Amino acid sequence: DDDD
Amino acid sequence: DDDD
Amino acid sequence: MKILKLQTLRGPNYWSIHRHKLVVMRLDLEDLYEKYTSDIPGFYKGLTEVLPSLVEHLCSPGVKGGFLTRVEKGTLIGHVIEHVAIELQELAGMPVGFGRTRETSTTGVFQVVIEYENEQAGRYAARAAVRLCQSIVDTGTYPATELQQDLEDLKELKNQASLGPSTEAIVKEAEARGIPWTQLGARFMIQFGYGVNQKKIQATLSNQTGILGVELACDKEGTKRILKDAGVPVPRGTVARYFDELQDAIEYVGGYPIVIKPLDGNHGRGITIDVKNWQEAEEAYDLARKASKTKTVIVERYYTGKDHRVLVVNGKVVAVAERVPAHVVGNGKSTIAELIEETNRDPQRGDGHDNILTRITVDKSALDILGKQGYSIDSIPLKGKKCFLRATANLSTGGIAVDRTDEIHPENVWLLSRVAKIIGLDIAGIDVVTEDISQPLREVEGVIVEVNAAPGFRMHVAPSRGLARNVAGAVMDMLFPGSKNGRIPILSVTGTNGKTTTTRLLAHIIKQTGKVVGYTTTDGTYIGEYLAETGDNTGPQSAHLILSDPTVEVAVLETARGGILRSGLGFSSCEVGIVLNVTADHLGIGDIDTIEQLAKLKSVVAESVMPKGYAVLNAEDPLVAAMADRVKGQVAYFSMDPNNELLLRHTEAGGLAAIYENGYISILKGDWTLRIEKAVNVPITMAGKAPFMIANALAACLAVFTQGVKIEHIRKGLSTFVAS
Amino acid sequence: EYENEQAGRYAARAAVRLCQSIVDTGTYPATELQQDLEDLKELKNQASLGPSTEAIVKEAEARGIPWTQLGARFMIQFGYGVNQKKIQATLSNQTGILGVELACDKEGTKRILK
Amino acid sequence: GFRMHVAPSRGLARNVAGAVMDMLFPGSKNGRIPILSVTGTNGKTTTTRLLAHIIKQTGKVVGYTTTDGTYIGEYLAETGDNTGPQSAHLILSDPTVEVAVLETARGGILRSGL
Amino acid sequence: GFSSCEVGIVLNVTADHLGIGDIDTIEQLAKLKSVVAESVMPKGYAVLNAEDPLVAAMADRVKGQVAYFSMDPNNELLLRHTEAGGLAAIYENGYISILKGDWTLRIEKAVNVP
Ligand SMILES: Nc1ncnc2c1ncn2[C@@H]1O[C@H](COP(=O)(O)OP(=O)(O)OP(O)(O)=S)[C@@H](O)[C@H]1O
Ligand SMILES: Nc1ncnc2c1ncn2[C@@H]1O[C@H](COP(=O)(O)OP(=O)(O)OP(O)(O)=S)[C@@H](O)[C@H]1O
Ligand SMILES: Nc1ncnc2c1ncn2[C@@H]1O[C@H](COP(=O)(O)OP(=O)(O)OP(O)(O)=S)[C@@H](O)[C@H]1O
Ligand SMILES: *N[C@@H](CCCNC(N)=[NH2+])C(=O)O
Ligand SMILES: *N[C@@H](CCCNC(N)=[NH2+])C(=O)O
Ligand SMILES: *N[C@@H](CCCNC(N)=[NH2+])C(=O)O
Ligand SMILES: *N[C@@H](CCCNC(N)=[NH2+])C(=O)O
Ligand SMILES: N[C@@H](CC(=O)O)C(=O)O
Ligand SMILES: [Mg+2]
Ligand SMILES: [Mg+2]
Ligand SMILES: [Mg+2]
Ligand SMILES: [Mg+2]
Repeated sequence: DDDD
Repeated sequence: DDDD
Repeated sequence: MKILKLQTLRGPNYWSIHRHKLVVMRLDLEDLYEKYTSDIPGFYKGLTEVLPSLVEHLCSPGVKGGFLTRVEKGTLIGHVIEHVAIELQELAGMPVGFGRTRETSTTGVFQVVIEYENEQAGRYAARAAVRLCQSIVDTGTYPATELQQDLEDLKELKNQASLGPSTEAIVKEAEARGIPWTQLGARFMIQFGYGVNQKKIQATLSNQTGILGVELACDKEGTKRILKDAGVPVPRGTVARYFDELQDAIEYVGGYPIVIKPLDGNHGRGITIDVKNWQEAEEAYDLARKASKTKTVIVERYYTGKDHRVLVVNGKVVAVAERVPAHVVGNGKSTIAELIEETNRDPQRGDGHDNILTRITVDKSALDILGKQGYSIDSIPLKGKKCFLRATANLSTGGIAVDRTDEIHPENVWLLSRVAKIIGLDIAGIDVVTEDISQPLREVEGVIVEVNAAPGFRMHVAPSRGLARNVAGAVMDMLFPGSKNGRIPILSVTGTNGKTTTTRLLAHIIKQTGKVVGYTTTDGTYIGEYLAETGDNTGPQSAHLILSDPTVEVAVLETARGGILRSGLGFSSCEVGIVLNVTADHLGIGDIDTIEQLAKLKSVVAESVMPKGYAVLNAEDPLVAAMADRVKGQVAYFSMDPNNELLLRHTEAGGLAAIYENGYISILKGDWTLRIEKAVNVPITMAGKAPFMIANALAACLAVFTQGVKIEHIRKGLSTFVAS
Repeated sequence: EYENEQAGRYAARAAVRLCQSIVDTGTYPATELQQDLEDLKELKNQASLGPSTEAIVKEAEARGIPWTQLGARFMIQFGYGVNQKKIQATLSNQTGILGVELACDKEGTKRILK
Repeated sequence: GFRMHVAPSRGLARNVAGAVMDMLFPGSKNGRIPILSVTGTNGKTTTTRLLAHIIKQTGKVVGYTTTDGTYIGEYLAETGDNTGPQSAHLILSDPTVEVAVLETARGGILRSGL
Repeated sequence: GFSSCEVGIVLNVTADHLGIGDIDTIEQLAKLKSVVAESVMPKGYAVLNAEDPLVAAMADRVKGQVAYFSMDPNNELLLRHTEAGGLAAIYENGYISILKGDWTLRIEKAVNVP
């Protein structure tokens, strides 16, 4: 994930 | 998991 | 060539102020001590062929190539080592423009100061410059392979110690607003502000983002259920774990077309958008199940319309962007075969994690999609109309974003804000499929596809087909609502002989007001009435403990010369800066060999006072009083002799001074005298028999008075403080 | 009156079957009785909160604070409108993601505390 | 889990749920918002809309459900009949509603109560 | 009638009604109208017309920040001011817009303004  |  | 000591500075320091990031090395020139460049055969030619980019260096001549001219004239090798380190770390994409070199007291060692952007990169450049210069003076040249290896190592060091684009934008906004920021060592977390006023962000999640909201956003079915219970128009669908449930789930949604996508996927991992027959349905199910990490897929009705990303910060719609998939338009009477690489030649194209507009990657999956398109490589577009390459519409693959913030209907704004509040996210990215964002989602058959926690806003700050939106500004407005920084009052006490007593007295006086005081002295670090840490605890490594504590409201930091010399100040600015005295007692340590150097080093605290702060200086000390200039903010003088001419002149025009006039600790506010105590009822003064204690009390009382501390609080703190 | 919705509906459905069997045959088989009792116990266990959630809900009821069960992730909503709060078992709606994730990381927590 | 704190078995039990609810609701405050229930035979919808307008004159966000539909503020939140508890939960669980005005038809009371 | 103003707006200076009082030249009229601009407090703002050379000439000798508005979006002085700082307003493409440096904030289409 991260920076969706 | 849950209730630790 | 031997590097004795290699120190890195992170705050205001003896070498410079406003240049916090510096590296200082003690370089030995045993055999190369007092020979110029002209004395070294062929040094200039090798140096200028290894690093031709030295030509832009504007040295003290101030003209193009001035450093080169100094090299033909012949100077010490320390200067050229400094310059080559600067240029070496500048060639790796890190612009640096500060440097110094000074001869130390000892016979051979020099001091080289180099500005850096990255700590590890700066240290590596400093270490590599001496090797490069030694190789040039030994063999006349430096191998190009070693230069390329060093440049690649520098670039790798820069990339490794770099934040993300969202974190970079938020940090830059913080710096623009003057909000202090530091990097925590746990999970790439950034702390904004100090003490009780601090905040934390990781990437876009703040310390106030809820666990429940984030976990609900990641649950596709739970989010859909909650939104449907709230009347939000979510797509109609159901989950299908097995093969046999495909038909039954298909009739539930209401016919054709439908969508197949796994619930454990992200960034379009194995999602099939449009299917209109059973063979396509089964192929999509198989593909999604392969892409599914838990062999579970969901079916739902297919909704026509463009894909929009709406960014909601603090319950308000900040940016709306429509995501158009990778496409080419043949209005120039050219087919896809030319445009695929014509677009790839645009300088806007960029890979990695910095340039959002990714090049058009033509994969075999893309080949299949364009086969489904109904045209081919050499099929010229009709009438010059958009012809697509895929359907995921993601910036990571080569799509474009169009800003639609000014076109969104107010009802849609209200609905999306309500959705963000219902899910429970302070920063949310909502994916909307609708035919027209300017109309309410009820007239058209618009739906809310998903809600994303910790969204990336790189597509909103550079839409490429519209106006950029200040998303980082909105985030920082959420974190710090008004015109408020995250700072707490900071009182830095420096001086040769009375730092610890003054710090403890200041902490005791401030404790009289109902405030939690975190102060570090030589004895140890204290937070309130309890000891946080033992040991010396005087440099910035203990100042960070005070400034990062979530309960500290006021910071009183004793700042010795050793910490400033080693790594500079632990803060960019201080509310109050106290200089007690400057006496040459421990002289010769480090590069401090004259009392003028000691005064310059201790003046860092005074010069770091913010423009709205105060500098409490001793009028009786000529060196300390000489720091009156080059100080931003007001100056307050304390003097044990009430007839100090400088103090009297300062009080005549302005005021804010403290004296010991007639057995009294008095504050002068101009033409007014405010007596605090008889100085014989103050226990630390030993019934007025210790003038040093009286001077320390004067400094502490003046410092607290400058911050608006009420007089009787000062009196109580001064009377109840015991010498220990 | 019921304590569990599914259990109450099942008891209502089973009572008429038991009475019909009694009027038709004069008795009800013990195996069917124990099967129905086990089904009721399973229904009671299935629609039951945990002791932490149970205790918090009991305290809320004692204080007269309304509580409802959300249908997503066993979340309990306390209060109404703008004055509402949410808990799952012990996490509240104000519990931070960053704090929970840092607590789950043993080395990160040790580094931060040190 | 605070199970071992509410039943230590070798000491005094602690009211952990009380502390949690004190954290959630600091003072002697419940999570309730003003609820105005309008019932009757012939004037429920008009009275509900007039009440909503009057409270809207005050700077408050009013969520009201009538026979025409469910409204939150100035915008329609849901269409249909919406005169039962299934629509009252929509208003009472919305995080932006400060005052709830509910048209309570006899059908909803008969079907599933208030 | 006041010592200082929070915002001082100078719209335009045109030599039309000259001869009244001691004012006979447009330079004198500009000096007279510059009293409002020069009365702005150090924390205040002076809103000046960048398109008017005389009004734009009052940029100096003014304490506090300066904000420019221009009907021509290509005004060199306004663009230079926005590049270093910001706080300007233009009419760019049928929009009333605020320039906060490198950020453009559109208000209205200028055709929806009656
Ligand atoms: N039911 C649907 N009807 C129409 N379009 C849909 C539907 N579901 C998804 N889409 C489209 O498919 C895109 C990706 O759907 P997602 O469910 O978001 O898949 P994903 O795995 O979450 O990929 P990301 O991370 O959201 S880009 C959306 O942005 C829509 O454009
Ligand atoms: N204002 C003063 N002027 C001169 N000597 C002083 C003054 N205040 C204290 N002293 C003397 O200096 C001694 C040490 O001062 P402290 O304040 O306790 O320690 P310090 O100033 O923190 O020094 P370091 O570098 O931290 S060990 C005292 O015991 C006094 O004898
Ligand atoms: N106080 C009243 N007494 C008698 N008739 C009334 C009264 N108020 C309104 N009416 C009439 O009753 C009609 C229907 O009532 P409404 O207020 O429109 O809706 P309603 O009362 O909710 O009816 P239901 O229960 O939803 S079918 C109105 O159109 C009026 O003509
Ligand atoms: N967008 C992303 C959300 C994951 C939340 N981030 C962290 N660190 N828990 C996703 O997976 O969709
Ligand atoms: N005690 C518990 C902590 C996990 C945090 N809870 C959630 N839902 N992430 C554990 O699993 O040990
Ligand atoms: N999405 C996020 C990623 C930056 C933090 N991740 C790593 N590996 N450093 C961003 O800020 O872009
Ligand atoms: N620990 C927590 C969870 C017990 C029940 N769990 C679920 N998912 N219903 C508790 O309430 O004790
Ligand atoms: N932040 C993504 C956009 C996306 O999530 O689609 C990017 O870097 O392009
Ligand atoms: Mg996603
Ligand atoms: Mg998405
Ligand atoms: Mg000390
Ligand atoms: Mg009605």
